[PDB]
This record gives sequence, structure tokens and C-alpha cells, in this order.
Amino acid sequence: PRILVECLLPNGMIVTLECLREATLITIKHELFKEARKYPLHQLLQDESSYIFVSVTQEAEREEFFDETRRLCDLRLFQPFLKVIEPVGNREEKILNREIGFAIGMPVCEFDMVKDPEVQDFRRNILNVCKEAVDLRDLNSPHSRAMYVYPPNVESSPELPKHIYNKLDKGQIIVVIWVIVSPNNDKQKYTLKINHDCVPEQVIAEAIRKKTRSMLKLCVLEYQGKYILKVCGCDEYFLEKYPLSQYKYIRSCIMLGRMPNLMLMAKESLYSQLPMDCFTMPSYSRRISTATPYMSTKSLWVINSALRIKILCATYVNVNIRDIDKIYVRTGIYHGGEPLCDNVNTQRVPCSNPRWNEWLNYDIYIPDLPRAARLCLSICSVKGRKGAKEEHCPLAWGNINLFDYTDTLVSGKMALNLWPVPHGLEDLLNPIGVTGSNPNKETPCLELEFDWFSSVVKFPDMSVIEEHANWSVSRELRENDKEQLKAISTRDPLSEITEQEKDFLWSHRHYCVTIPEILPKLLLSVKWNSRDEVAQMYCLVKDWPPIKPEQAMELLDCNYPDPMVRGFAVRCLEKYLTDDKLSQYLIQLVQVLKYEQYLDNLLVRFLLKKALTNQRIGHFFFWHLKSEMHNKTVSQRFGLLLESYCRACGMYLKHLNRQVEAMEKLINLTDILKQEKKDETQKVQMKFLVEQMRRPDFMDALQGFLSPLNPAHQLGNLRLEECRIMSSAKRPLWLNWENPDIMSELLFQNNEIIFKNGDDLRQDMLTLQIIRIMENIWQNQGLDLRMLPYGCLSIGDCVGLIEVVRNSHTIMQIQCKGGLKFNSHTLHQWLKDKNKGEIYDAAIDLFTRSCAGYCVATFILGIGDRHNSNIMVKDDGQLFHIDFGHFLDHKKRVPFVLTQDFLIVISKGAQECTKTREFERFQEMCYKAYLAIRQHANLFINLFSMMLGSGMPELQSFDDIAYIRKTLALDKTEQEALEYFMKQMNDAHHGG
Amino acid sequence: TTVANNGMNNNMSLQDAEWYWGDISREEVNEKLRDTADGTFLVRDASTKMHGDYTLTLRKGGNNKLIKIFHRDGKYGFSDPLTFSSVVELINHYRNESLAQYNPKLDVKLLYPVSKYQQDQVVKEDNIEAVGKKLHEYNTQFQEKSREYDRLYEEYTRTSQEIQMKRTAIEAFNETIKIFEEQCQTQERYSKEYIEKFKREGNEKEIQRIMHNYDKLKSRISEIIDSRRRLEEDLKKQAAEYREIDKRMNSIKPDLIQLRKTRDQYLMWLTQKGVRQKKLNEWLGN
Ligand SMILES: Cc1nc(NC(=O)N2CCC[C@H]2C(N)=O)sc1-c1ccnc(C(C)(C)C(F)(F)F)c1
Repeated sequence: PRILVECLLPNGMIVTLECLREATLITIKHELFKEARKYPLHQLLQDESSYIFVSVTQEAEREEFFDETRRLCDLRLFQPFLKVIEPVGNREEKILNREIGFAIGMPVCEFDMVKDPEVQDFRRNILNVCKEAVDLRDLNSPHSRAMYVYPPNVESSPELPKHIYNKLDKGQIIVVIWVIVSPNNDKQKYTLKINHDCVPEQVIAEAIRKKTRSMLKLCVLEYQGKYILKVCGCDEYFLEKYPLSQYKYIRSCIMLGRMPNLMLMAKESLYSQLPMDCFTMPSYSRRISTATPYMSTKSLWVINSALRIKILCATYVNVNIRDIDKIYVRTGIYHGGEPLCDNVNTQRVPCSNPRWNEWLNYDIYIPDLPRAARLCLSICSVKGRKGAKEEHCPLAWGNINLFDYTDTLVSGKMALNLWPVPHGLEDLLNPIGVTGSNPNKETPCLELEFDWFSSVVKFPDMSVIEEHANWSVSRELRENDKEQLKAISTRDPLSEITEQEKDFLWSHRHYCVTIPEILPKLLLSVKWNSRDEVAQMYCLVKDWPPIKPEQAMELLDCNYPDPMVRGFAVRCLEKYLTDDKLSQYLIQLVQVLKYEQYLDNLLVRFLLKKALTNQRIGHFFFWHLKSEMHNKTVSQRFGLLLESYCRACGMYLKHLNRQVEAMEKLINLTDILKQEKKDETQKVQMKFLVEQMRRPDFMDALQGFLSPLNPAHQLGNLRLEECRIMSSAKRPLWLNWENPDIMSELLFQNNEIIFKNGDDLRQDMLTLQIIRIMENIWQNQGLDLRMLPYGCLSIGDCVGLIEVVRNSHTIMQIQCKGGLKFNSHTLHQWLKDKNKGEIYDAAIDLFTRSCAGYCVATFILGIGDRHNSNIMVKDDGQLFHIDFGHFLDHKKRVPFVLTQDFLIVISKGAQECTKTREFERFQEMCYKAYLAIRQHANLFINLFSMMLGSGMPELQSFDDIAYIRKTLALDKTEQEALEYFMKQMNDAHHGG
Repeated sequence: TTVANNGMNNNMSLQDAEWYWGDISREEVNEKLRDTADGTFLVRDASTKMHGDYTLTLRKGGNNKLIKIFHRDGKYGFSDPLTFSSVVELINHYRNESLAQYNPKLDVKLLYPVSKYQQDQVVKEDNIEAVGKKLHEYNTQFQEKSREYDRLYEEYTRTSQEIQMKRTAIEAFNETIKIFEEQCQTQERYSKEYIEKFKREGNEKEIQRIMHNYDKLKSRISEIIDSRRRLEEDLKKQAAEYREIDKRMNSIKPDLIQLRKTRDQYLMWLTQKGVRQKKLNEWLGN
């Protein structure tokens, strides 16, 4: 409020002015210039129109503050200093660029000053995708902009599930239209009648012809183009000519039995609600990359030599000479995780002088390098004194692409920084790490020298590979091999594939065009360290029939780094994958974006194009990559993608920045809640947070911003009375926000959010995602094991958001409620007390089915000890698990032992819970759920294998995924897996 | 190294041999075949757990090449036809002859068994109480040392964040000095033709006042060089702290991983010896 800010006037004379905390630039600049005129040397001073403030932010970059409307606290200045200087630049570009930098947390001029040419070529080529996306965005403006800003929430299924088709009155849905048509905002009910096959045009026609009752051709047509359907209380809009059974609100209402809540909002009101978005070309796009190096050359297929790489020295290995004697730089030519040749090692030099100068030769010849070759430098040292036995341990690792964006072999002496060892890395190298030097300078750096040809050598275009494909072939089945191929196709991605079967696969490739499933196994059956084999496989992939997206995503994790294979997979994705299941699998594609060896390829183009044409997909894309700015291994690439998205996402930027700054400010709260407050029973136990949210500068930053967990949900006025903290896991935040719109009372009058710090909410998101795909499978195969994947979103380093479902209580909650107002019959009695009557047994049925949802789930995913606090039951009889965290093995069995209270509740409170009639029905639907998962377990292996390079401390390589492979029993047959589960569900009660 | 010398009985016992390991999963066989050379092989019970499939994981080219042998009419072999009778004479024949008979691409014949009892040579004290006390003290040392290594990694992450934010603050000070020096050069360019005229008309009070508040600019740059110095000495000693903390985790990591290896091999020894968790789980469950 009294900050003494000094300003650098461009005449030279020095002024210092008091400034308020909430004061903006225009409020302080007027008296700044006034008392500057009062102070001497008022000669070069003139009006404020041609004078612009310049300062350096706390992210260490000077940036002009053209936007005069911004406050002092929004400046984020390391020192209270300003400068007054001529603009010498663009207005809108600089406000846009600062807003982009605030959305990332680091500015665009950091991208400007980095001299890696691949980064700037990426920044040039992303604007092609941006301009195509904004051209298709406004191709049918404002109609197409309506579907962009508020996306349809449709699935890819034109039909409907069979077991919910019988949940309605012969395919008919009773809705209520809450249309107002009133200057005095009077709300009213239109209970109204539709089938499911028709699109919303017949629905709005019926609403027109039924609205016109009690006061009675072209009128229906003109109201059709002026009315639109909106979900009450939440911002979903029914826009596109779709059969209306795919809208997730309607299907969720079918799930829960609640009637849908809709209305007829004016189309022009929605059009005026969404602002017109602007897309301007960047300043760096003025530069054209047309280089003429006055100094086309020969290719790889004319130069015949071996791969020779010379190691010069390390800058400084960060070791201790007292207990460590000798060090070495054992390398490896990798293709993802597969060594293309032997791991050629250096000499065992002492750590005192880390100098090698060793010309390591490799078994691979130069023409036989694959496109995605990855050298893996590793400083690892023998730190064990044993006789004829050396103990090895990694210290530094670093991957290097042998080909760049120019698609040429690396050459010449070059230094490169090395990443520190990951936590608990089993391998001595790092197969899964990304290629690139460490951005930090205080890490060990090492020198390389490739075979300097005194020229450039270029990997050829596909014409040469196409000709070599016809060349190498010159150099009607027995059905047993066909059924063998069918057997190979059904195997999981982690199948024990053999070279008998690999040689069978490679020797019969043109006969594998009949079945498309065999492709990823044929990925593993080829020798990438070959000349003819890679050409043959490229020729096959160029003519290979398209793939279902669920196993077209198989070609995307770390084991498949080939640009052509990943390009074909991305082509199959954009040809087949739909928006709802793209947003379903969006976390996995975000984590696949790490595995790209380059910056600009087809995957990033596809994900950007789908992100810049969809507010939901783009919003979740932005939040997923924003959650990983703390990961410096892919911070540059993901920061470039936040830069591109924030360039071409439109006015959501503002809303985005608001929630971002809200989250950032909220994150700051937890800092004072964690570092300053780490004790108990003080004067400021609860009063401090009440006073802090009573501060206008904090509470005003949490007003009117969209929910980060769902763009359709919007968050409004905060209730400080209904905000508190817990003492359950690590003191998270209970946050209550009233839904701003008037019709909020239909769905929920208040939105509750858990804000969690202290645990990584990234594996929890993955677990809840698994839960949602098992929901999809069980609904598709005809079993309504209704288990809820509550929304969870990580937003950075060990920080997350959880949306709260209400009317829920723990076992501890109901136990202490019963004790105050313990026995093994309290859960069943409480469920009697909540919903008795003719619905009660149905609720019990739900409680059985959701149990059959979770128990099997908690065995397949291997969740930890599910005690009485990390589980909650609803009022309508539905349980769900919350504290997932440690998943798969995570401690190296028997997860989620069926407790007694379950045996009371599923068995209707009978004393003999063992052989009730509903118990074998429970077991039968558990069996059916597991089998339905089991023929779809290939997708689960894919989805967990596309998460290896993420960075959870409990999912790194093929040491953890064997847990779900052994619980799902892909090695065993179906009946062996069945008896496996009769074993575990017989020892669940230790005898029953 | 491998001593071999099983004996004159070539068709010996399947269950106890250098090549045999039984029903083992992919995790520990990947641990066994890691850091090996050409010709390193291992034969286990197959992943299907059927009647005598008995797959092989020969090491060649840095890859655990996963050979499967067949079980046609009670005979064994790499591929059809199965002209060889026993698996022991099969692996001895491939120890004597190359693999070019069935398929051409394989070059290495065989070099090094991974015996089950090579690790059993370094272990002793077969009696239950001695290994029980040894496993208890190994477990408590592993727990204390893993807690120490987790603390070391937390310190490493905290110091990395501290040094990164201090590096950004130092770069911010560098940018501030660049802006101040550019401003100083610019105002010298304007003021080299301004002060002497107002001298020439004969007044110096305005000049001494503007010289006084101009000296405030040099004063401010003087303390912010001081702050950059106190933050750069801070940066240097925090970088030294980061280096020595990395040296401590450098010392703590390798004995941790070999202690984990010995714990895993002791678990394998207890598994093959047949005694499951009876009394060891009682101490850990407290
Ligand atoms: C999905 C969900 N729903 C809730 N709802 C209520 O707690 N309610 C709703 C009714 C009142 C109140 C209660 N009885 O208590 S909490 C929650 C959740 C999910 C995941 N993590 C958490 C943490 C981090 C706070 C926990 F518990 F693990 F530490 C909570």
C-alpha cells in the first residue's frame, strides 16, 4: 500500500513515488508525471501517450507493460522499479505474449533468446497448424465457433447400450424444459416427451409446438434458428446434428435415473455471449527460414563405414574420490529400450581426471542406422571393491538423437550436459529418457566427437526406400500359420515373443496384410539394425490398412520411436479417434509427447489441431502440459506447446489466465499453509484462513473463474463459512463456490473442491481414468457396475484438484456418527436410515454392483490397503475409493480385503452372509466384469505402457506392469484366471 | 566365471543344473541377464507353465533373445524337426556346434551359464536362527539407509529448486544492470549537450540538485551490485552444497542397490529352501 517505487525517466532524472498495492498503472502514472513536472529538469518530459513502462518480471525477463489497466500486484516485480521509454514495437503482440507467458509461467522471449534452431523452426511451423485451425474454426462463423467454444459431448456410438435401453419407457426420455421467455426472469417447468433416435431439431420443434399451448410453419423454422438447448446449471450446449443419445448429460441421467434438466436459451444470446476471437501472426514469423549456406550432398546409402564415436572428457563428474576410485562412460545405441548393438564401454579411468579420448567403435555400420537411433551416454562408475566382480551404479545419463530436424547424421566435436540419475533407476543407462542436454549448467557435461566427414550426410526420402524395397525382394497358406498369427494378435504388448515366432512374423509379412492387429508384434519382430528389413517394413506400413485407435495407440510409447510408425499411428488416430475418447485418453497422449525425439512431428500437429478446435480437449491439453513445467526434461517442448495453444485458443485465454492465477494464488496459500503453518493448537488454527480469504485481493482473485476440472462447470462467489481445512492426509483445502447462474438449484447450489498438496495427484488421475474405461467396457458388454471416477486434475508439482461428490461418508464417518448417536451392523442400518422403502433394495443392488465394480478393480490395479477412511459410501447406496496413490506393486498380493460390513450389506443383513442367494450373483457379475476387462486388457497394457516416462516413483519400466499382467493373467488361460480369482475371493473371507 | 564340470553323466537331473532355474518371472530373469555379454544364457520354466516348454533367454547383441524349445513326442529342440532327445544334450550340442543348422541369422553358439548355485557360494549359515538374525539386521539397516537416501533425495530436490530460483534471480539482476547501464548511456548522450549551456548562463543550484539526485542512480546501482554479490556468493556456496549432497547420494546409492540385490537373493534363497513368511512377518507387523 506504501511501496516506494522508483522510475527511470528517459530525460535522465530520478523520481520515487509511493504506490498502493491495488493501484493500477494509470492511477500512479498521472501523479508520477505530475511530481516529475514539479521536480526540476522538466524539459524532455511530454505526454504519456508516447511513453511506455518497462520492467523486469520475477521470471528474469524485461517486458514492456503496455496494458495500462493492470494493477501493481499483477506486475510481479522483483524490485519496485519502472522505466519510461518509447514503445518501438507492437501493442497487441506484446499484451498477447505477456498473457501467454503468464499462462505458462515463463515468457515468450525466453523462447526468442534460445538459439537451438529446432526450437525456432518448431515455433515457425506451429503457426501453420494454428492458422489452419482458426481457418476451420471460422469456416462457418458463428455456427462453427459455437461448436468450438462450447463443444458437443458426444460419444462415437450411434446406437445405445442394451441394458439401459430397457431403463426407459420403450426408448422414450421424459425431460423438463426450463425455458423462461420472461423479462422478469420467471422460471417454469415444461415436462416433455421425446424418443432417443431423433436429433435435437425434432426436440426443439416439439418444445415450440408445446410451448405455444394455452394461448392459441415458418414460426417453427425461425425459432429453430433462434433457440438452442442448454443443460441447466452447467455449461453444456446441445448444438450439432447428432442423434442426442450420445450427449453425456442424457446418458448420465439414464445411468442415475434422474430426469434431464434442459431449457431453450436464445441462439443469438449465446452468440453474443461468446466474444469474437482474434489471431495475429507473431513477430518472429517475419523471419523466413530460407538459408543459403554458400560454402545438397550425398546420402547414407553411398557412405560405407562403421559408427565411430570418440569421447574426449567430462567437465567435472560429481563424485567423491575417497570411496570411488574409477569411472567410465559405458554407452549404448538404443532404439527406444532396445539396444541396436552391444553396449561399447570406455576405459576405467580414475575419477581424478575424467579424460578419455577413446575412439569407441560400434558393431553397427553407418548405412544400417535406423531413423530413430538414440545414443545413450552414461557416467556410471565401479564403486565396489570385490574380487573379479564389479559393482556398477549410474550417476549421469543423457540421450542424443543421431539425426536432427534436418534429418542428417550428427557430426563434429560437441559438448552436451547430462541429466541426474532418476530415483530408483534399475538400469545402468536410461533407455526411456528423452534426448537433449540438461538446461542447468551446474551438472556434469561431457564431450563427444562423431565421425567428422567434413560434409553433411542426409537420410534419403522415401523414394530410395521404395526402390530398395523392390530391390531386396528380388534378392496360398497352410492354415496352421494363419491361426498362429491370430494367436499372436490376441497377445498383450508385453507378450514373451520368440525368434521362432519373430522369424515367422518377418518371413510372412505380405500375408499379414489380411489381419491388421498383427502390426505392433511385427514392430518387435524386425531388426532395426538392418538395411533391408527397415525398408521392407516401411514399404509395408505405406500400404498397410488402418488400425482401430485403441491399438493404433500401441505404436506410440517408448518402445516404438520410429517417425514413420508413429506417423502412421497418428494418421490412424486422426482418421478414427473421436473427441470424447481423445479427451478420455488425453493424459496418455500428453505423456507420449515426451517420447517424441523431435519437436515438430505428426503427433504434436495432431494434438495441437485437436486442441485448437476443441475447448474441452484444448483446455485439458493445456492443463496436462501445464502440470509438467516442473519437469525440466520436457519443459521446453511443453512450454512451446503452451505458447502455441495460448496463441491460438482465443478469448478462453482470459478465463484460462484467471483460473491459472487463481490456482497460482491458491497454490501460494498452501505455501503459507505448509511452510509457516506446521504445528497444532495455536491462535491461528482456523482464524488465519478466514482472515486471509477475508482479504479482498485474495477473494476477488477467486471470483467468476471457470472450474479447472471442467470448463462446463463455472465457479462464482466463495462461501468463507463453508470453506475449511481437514486433518485427513496432509491438510488439503475444502473450497465452496456458488454456481453463478440462476438455474443452479436444479443440479447443485454449491461446488465443493479439494485442493491437495503433499501428494502427487497424477497416478490418481491415471487410476480414475482406468476406472472410467472399465465403466465404458462394462456398460458396453451389458453390466451396470456403477462405480464413480470422480474428477481429478494435477496442475503442477505435487498439487492437485478433486471435485467433490456430495452426500457421501466414510466408514469412519458413519462409525463415529453411530457411536456418538461400534458394531458391524452400522453400515447396513445407516443405509436403511437414508433410503428405505421400495427403492431400498434397488439401492442395495447398486451397492452390490458398485462393489463388483471396485473389488475386481482394486485387484487388477493393485491399489494399496483400502482401510475404513479411504472409502466412502453415498446416500443412494454407492461406494467409491478415494486415496488411490500407491498402485500396482509399489511395495516390493491381497488388495482390498472384503470386510465384514460388506458381507452384512450385500447379504441384506442376514447373519449367514456366506451362502445368500445374491452372493453368487455378486460373484458371477465379478467374473463377467473380469472377463470383459480381459479381452480388452491389451488396451490396458497399452495405456499403462504409454505412462512409463511420466515420472511417478512407482511406474518406470517393465518391472511394474507385470503386476497387472499377472493379476489379469495373460500368461494363463481364461479358466486358470477364473480359478485364480476363486482362490483370492475364497481367501477374501479366509474360507469364503 | 563358470566352472561347469557337472560330471560324466551327461543326461543328468533336469531339476538341479547350472542351466535350470524353475518357475521364475521376467523381472528376476531380466535382473540376471543384465550386465552380461554374448553367449550368456538361462533356461527357466516357461511363462505358460505347461508341460515342459522350458523357454531360453540367450543374450546376444545386448538383447535377452527369448528362445523357446518344443515338447514334441517327449523330445526337445529349437524348432521342427526335433531330432534331439534331452534338453541337457541339446544345450551341450549347441555348446559344441553353432546355431546355423536351424536358422542362419544367429552367430554366437554359447559361452556362459548362469548357475543357480554360484550365488549360493557366497551364502552360508544354513541354520534358521542365524539367517533370521542376519535378515532382521539387514532389513533394519536397509530401512534406516533407505530413509537416509529418501532424505538425501529430498535435500537434492530442495537445493535444486533453490539454486534454480537463485539462478533466475541472478539473471534478473543481470538484466536490471543491463537496463540501468543502457539508461545511463542514453542519459549521457542527452546530457553531454545540456549541462554546460545552463552553466554558461550562470546558475548552479539546479545543477547541484540534479547532480545530487543523479548520484542517487549510481547509489542505487551500488547497492544492487551489493545484493547481486550477496546472492552470487549465496549461489556459489549453494552450488557447492548441491555438489556435496550429490556426492553423499553418490556414496549412498551403490551400496543401497547391492544391498537390495542381496536382499532379493536372500528372498530367492528362502523361496527355494521352502520356508515362507512365518516369524519374520511378526516383527515387521508391529
Ligand atoms: C470424492 C470426495 N468426496 C468427498 N465428500 C465429502 O467429504 N463430504 C460430502 C458430505 C460431507 C463430506 C463428509 N461427510 O466428509 S471427499 C473426496 C476426496 C477424494 C480424494 N481425496 C480426498 C482427500 C485428499 C481430502 C482425502 F480424503 F483423501 F484426504 C477427498
